[PDB]
Amino acid sequence: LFIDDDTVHPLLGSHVRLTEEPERHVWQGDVGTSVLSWLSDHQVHNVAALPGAAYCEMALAAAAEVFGEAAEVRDITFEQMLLLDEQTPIDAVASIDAPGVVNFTVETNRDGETTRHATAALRAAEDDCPPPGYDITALLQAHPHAVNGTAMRESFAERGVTLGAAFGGLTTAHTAEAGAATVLAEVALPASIRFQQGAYRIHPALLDACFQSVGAGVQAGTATGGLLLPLGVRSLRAYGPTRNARYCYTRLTKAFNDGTRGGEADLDVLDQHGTVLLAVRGLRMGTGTSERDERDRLVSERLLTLGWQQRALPEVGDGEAGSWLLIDTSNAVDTPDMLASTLTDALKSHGPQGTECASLSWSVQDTPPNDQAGLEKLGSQLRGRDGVVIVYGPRVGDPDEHSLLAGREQVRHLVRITRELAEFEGELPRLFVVTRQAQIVKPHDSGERANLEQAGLRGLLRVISSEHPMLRTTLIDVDEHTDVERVAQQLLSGSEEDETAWRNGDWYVARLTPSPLGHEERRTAVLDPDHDGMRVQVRRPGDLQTLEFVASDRVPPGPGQIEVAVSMSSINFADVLIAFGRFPIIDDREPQLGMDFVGVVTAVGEGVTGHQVGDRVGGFSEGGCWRTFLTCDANLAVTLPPGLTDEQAITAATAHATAWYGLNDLAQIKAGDKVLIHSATGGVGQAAISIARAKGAEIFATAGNPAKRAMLRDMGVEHVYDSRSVEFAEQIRRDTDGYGVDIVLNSLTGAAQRAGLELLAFGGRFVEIGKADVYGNTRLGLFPFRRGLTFYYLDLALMSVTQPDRVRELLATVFKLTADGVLTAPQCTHYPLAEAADAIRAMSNAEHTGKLVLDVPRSGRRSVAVTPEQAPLYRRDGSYIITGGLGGLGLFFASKLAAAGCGRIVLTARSQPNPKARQTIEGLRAAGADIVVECGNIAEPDTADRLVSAATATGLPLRGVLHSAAVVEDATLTNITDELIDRDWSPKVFGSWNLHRATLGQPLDWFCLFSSGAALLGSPGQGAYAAANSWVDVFAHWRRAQGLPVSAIAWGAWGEVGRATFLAEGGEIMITPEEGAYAFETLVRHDRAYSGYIPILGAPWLADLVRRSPWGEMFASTGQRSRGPSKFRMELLSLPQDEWAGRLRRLLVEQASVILRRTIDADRSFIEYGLDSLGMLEMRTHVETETGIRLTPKVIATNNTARALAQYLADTLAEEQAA
Amino acid sequence: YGVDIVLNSLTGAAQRAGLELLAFGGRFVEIGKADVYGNTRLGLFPFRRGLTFYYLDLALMS
Repeated sequence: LFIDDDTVHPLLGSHVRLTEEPERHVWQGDVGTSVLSWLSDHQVHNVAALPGAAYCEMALAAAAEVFGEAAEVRDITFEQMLLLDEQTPIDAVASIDAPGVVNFTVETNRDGETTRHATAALRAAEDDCPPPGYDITALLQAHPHAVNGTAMRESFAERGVTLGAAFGGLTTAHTAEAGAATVLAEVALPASIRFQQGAYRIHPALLDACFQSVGAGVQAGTATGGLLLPLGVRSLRAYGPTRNARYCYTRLTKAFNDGTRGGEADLDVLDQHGTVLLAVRGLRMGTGTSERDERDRLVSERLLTLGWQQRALPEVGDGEAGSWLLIDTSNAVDTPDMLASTLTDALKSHGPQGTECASLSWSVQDTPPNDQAGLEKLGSQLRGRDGVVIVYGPRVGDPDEHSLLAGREQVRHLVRITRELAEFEGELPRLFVVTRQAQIVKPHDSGERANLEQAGLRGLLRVISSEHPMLRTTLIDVDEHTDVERVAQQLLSGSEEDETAWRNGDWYVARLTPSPLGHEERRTAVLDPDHDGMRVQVRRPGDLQTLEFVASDRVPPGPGQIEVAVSMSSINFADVLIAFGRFPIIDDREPQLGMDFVGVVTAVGEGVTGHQVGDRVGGFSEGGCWRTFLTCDANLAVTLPPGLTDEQAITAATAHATAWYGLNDLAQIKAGDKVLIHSATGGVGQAAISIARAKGAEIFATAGNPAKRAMLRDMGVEHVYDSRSVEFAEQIRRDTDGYGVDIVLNSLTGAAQRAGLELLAFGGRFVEIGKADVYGNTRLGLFPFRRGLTFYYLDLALMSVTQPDRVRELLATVFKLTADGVLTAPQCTHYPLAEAADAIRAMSNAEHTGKLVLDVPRSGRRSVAVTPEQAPLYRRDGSYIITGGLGGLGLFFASKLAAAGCGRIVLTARSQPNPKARQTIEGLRAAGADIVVECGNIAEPDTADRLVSAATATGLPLRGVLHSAAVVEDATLTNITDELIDRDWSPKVFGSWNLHRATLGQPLDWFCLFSSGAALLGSPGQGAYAAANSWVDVFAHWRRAQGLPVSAIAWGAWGEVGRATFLAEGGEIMITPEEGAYAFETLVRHDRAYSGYIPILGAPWLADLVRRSPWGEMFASTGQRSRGPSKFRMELLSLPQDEWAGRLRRLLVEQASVILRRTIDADRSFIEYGLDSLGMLEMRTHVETETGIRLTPKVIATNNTARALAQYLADTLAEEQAA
Repeated sequence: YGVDIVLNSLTGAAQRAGLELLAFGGRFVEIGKADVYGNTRLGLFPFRRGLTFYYLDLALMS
């Protein structure tokens, strides 16, 4: 036992006055957890990351260093936050840019690159007037109803970031009202850290705590979902050492018009009165990403879809001593129960011990006079004994009109059967329902004729078994390969799950799964490049393997715009940059693949001459040149001269164009002068070699590995060196008799190029293409310029954008110089366009030699192309119709379609719209969209015939269609009237099937329908609508197998605590149409058949959604746990008083062992173990926190033994409980 | 829009700011002396606009 033995600003780490031009202040330090162990508390997603407050103190300290006192920092903004390792290298620099103006940024170099994290201005000393003060007592009076600080800590922790312990303060959050725009809090550093106040202007923990005060907001529901992070503040005004800082005051400027965005609050601090030590202005707090990104994440996590899991029979043969009874309830078919008889034989025989299985058959209902027979035979008397099985036959059925009519009455007879079983009071064994190809299953074998009559049986099964937790129903799907013997073996036990299936010779299980949108599932179309607009693109930056084809759509020739079908295209060096996402994307140009093209004119504009349709033409264009059809300006393109083939033109021009430009216009080669080319093996290098050889000048060159240097000798150029090295310059010096070079073309960076300038002699000319060095601002030392140098940077794209005429003249010039043969093509290393990934590798990895060329097969072909997000959603040339559009969601859809300027909009209200709906429709009609109303009942087939004929008779083809019917009741199965069944089914089915058969010829770009979220389980009462909803999903599968697009969406409001959410926020939600409108727009561009757009994990509906069905794919908790008020005391008082002694004795022993760091004996004194006054204080404070008993040393002295102390505490608890 | 051509003899922040003032493809010609011998740490970043640099001395050219 011994001591461990373990002035500079901590975060800055060191200061240096780099007093060059411009003058720069530089700081270098470390902020890892090894030094700042306290900083480890600030962790988001259990990952230690410093808050943005850390930069603010860094900026304040830097400004104080450079600006002296009265320092201030303006418009600080945060980049991506820093992940705190044990040690982390952090660097900050402040530089003078204008007289009296200094800009300051921070960054962290890593693995040869760097990432900036905060930028701010250091202009300060604006005024001498101290900021005015204000009455703290008046604010405190005006702000009652303060919220406990630890509650805010829990709120932040559950939102993703836990603050640990070192981030104390913010004891209470005082507010004026429920809509108060200003709050204040009492803030102070923890005792363990309070000593650190002498090393900061503002302690980072205290500042972050002040930021945490914003979490109170106008309401506790401010930014109800997700976590917010600060993005910096407009201005920061430090005016006093916060050594004595006690309270902080805020002003929520209510920039959160949505209640979530920005915040833009102002923070002040004070002490005991209207002191103002630090002022914070315009805090970008309610932030984190774009609202579009927020909605994308919300719809990603708010969408659900059932999932099917293959597995062996889980509980096969585990049942024993049962007595089954199989009843066929589908004997309207001639022989449905023949397969069920084997199930009875397997159940009766394979079952161990005296296991048996009776067999029965019956029509589903046949006639009303033969009702209640099932109840008497099984449901009331012969059940109870272990085993009940219900079979509906191996029937398959083409969903025609006859099948639809049969299925409606079939589900009616289903509810008739189930009603009697529900009404029975006795216990019922778990049911075994048998159906063939009717359960909703994975797209595997999700074809045609899938017996939709039997498809809707799911929706009611978990309504009867929700009021009766017993008889837990399990769905099984039958097929020819299901091997019914195994099924009955599974039926012999009945494993606890709801849905099972058989799409091959193996067993399946089904449960709900989260539904994030996939990318390979996107809409496709078999397109012909001969006439269909097609383009290539990358799915995500940084992954070249994600190259994919996308329908580029036809592009008619605009004003003065030419249209060209590509014959060939090349690969620019910038392509790999955009391919890997490291392209200089700052300019927000969103570049694509291809700056160059060659081909034949497809179409001609009106403001264009010279060029004409059919001309051989090549040129440069943006928007990506790797597309079948392209429309751009004529001046960007030049007619190919005769003899000059497109193949040679595309592979030679661009590199030759750049080289000739640099060597003829920027520099001017004088025959015999000395020029050097970096990486001559490159296409541009070969082009420059050709230009120089044409110009008859002395040539030096360099390249990579000796293989890349071999062809250089093969083309017969001397002075060949290794580009990867830097010693080439002095080698040239001695190889040029000490005299330097005249012109130099560089593709290198860093020390390589600066040596190049050092090699330049007198009137040297320097031309650079390297994107990296110029964009990195790693400025070259300009001392060698004294020789009289000229520096040029070249970007053909920039000139093309700004001076199309000049680049056009250059292209014509190089075309002529290639036609006459004075210029040689670099290489003909062609590669397939569809396999451009390996070309990207070859250029990026540079393992290849020479110029890489393409091959463009997509002149005319046939393949499936993934449609983009540009896919048609609104069309002037399109008719649209909605059923139930008078509903709020339908009203929003109509409003957005009219605002979008769609062609025609038809509506149906199942007899006629209500007067208010008619008034809203006529008000919206002034927008010009053809809004028309169709009468009749969707349940009537001729009404749908009208919807396909007369609605189309408005004058446009019908493309967008949707159905939006719904039920308005949640009564249990016993109360269901046939009127409700008819109104739920007949409109739905007579819309779906009739519009499917009656709209085949129409373009029909999309088709969607509404659904209920509980359709997988049924509402506690509603079973009929759930059954109806769990019928369209298979119908969607059936229609997709047919081919036409179809989709379905379940609808659910924002009931995270039920109805109380809306009453707490706005009282009225109409099932969240605003976010649904976004999803509806996305869902139009989606082909997924069915999905549940329902909130999850937040609603009380989660509890039943995870226990009603014993299945689970998402954990029903986020790991956040609450703490009971005096946890041990309540559970202790639950026990009888005699137990209390030992029960609290165990806790006393644990606490004493924690304090003393050693084991103890309850009957022995703490003093003999080493307890002291500090230990006594610790133990009594813990006791107060747990049992709230004022333990005092004289009590401790009398009860120095843990047993006696526990007995005294038990007696005290008994006395106070008696009181 | 900025300027197209700059003939500069100033030093330090003056030329630095003026160099930014150049428009796309601008021409910068330098005639002063202090900066070139001072190895001034200017900013290579604005060269994105396709700038061109020229250091001038009649004596050396002669």
